[PDB]
Amino acid sequence: YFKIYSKHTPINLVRDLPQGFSALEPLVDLPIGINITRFQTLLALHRS
Amino acid sequence: FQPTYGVGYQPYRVVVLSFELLHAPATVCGPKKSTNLVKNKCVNFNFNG
Ligand SMILES: *[C@@H]1O[C@H](CO)[C@@H](O)[C@H](O)[C@H]1NC(C)=O
Repeated sequence: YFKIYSKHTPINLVRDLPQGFSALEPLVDLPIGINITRFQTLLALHRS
Repeated sequence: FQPTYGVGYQPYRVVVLSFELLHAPATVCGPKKSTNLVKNKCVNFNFNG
């Protein structure tokens, strides 16, 4: 089972993580059934 | 194939459904039937397992 929990929070702090409490709601459970040992973030470029 | 052929030579469309169970969570489930809801009585309830 792949559990994805997520939370959207409106913050106004410039640099670091804000200090507070926010419990993450369960968003989606995925029937993947696969081995995962490594991950990588995907970003987006800005072209001009 | 021709429409005037015998029944042993006429074209037959065949669909074979293959059902396998693997160690991954099974997601193609049947449509579980739902009994109408009855309130205010001592009943045996089965809600989502
Ligand atoms: C999952 O992958 C890791 C790293 O490749 C491996 O050591 C481990 O034995 C694998 N587990 C299964 C159940 O295949």
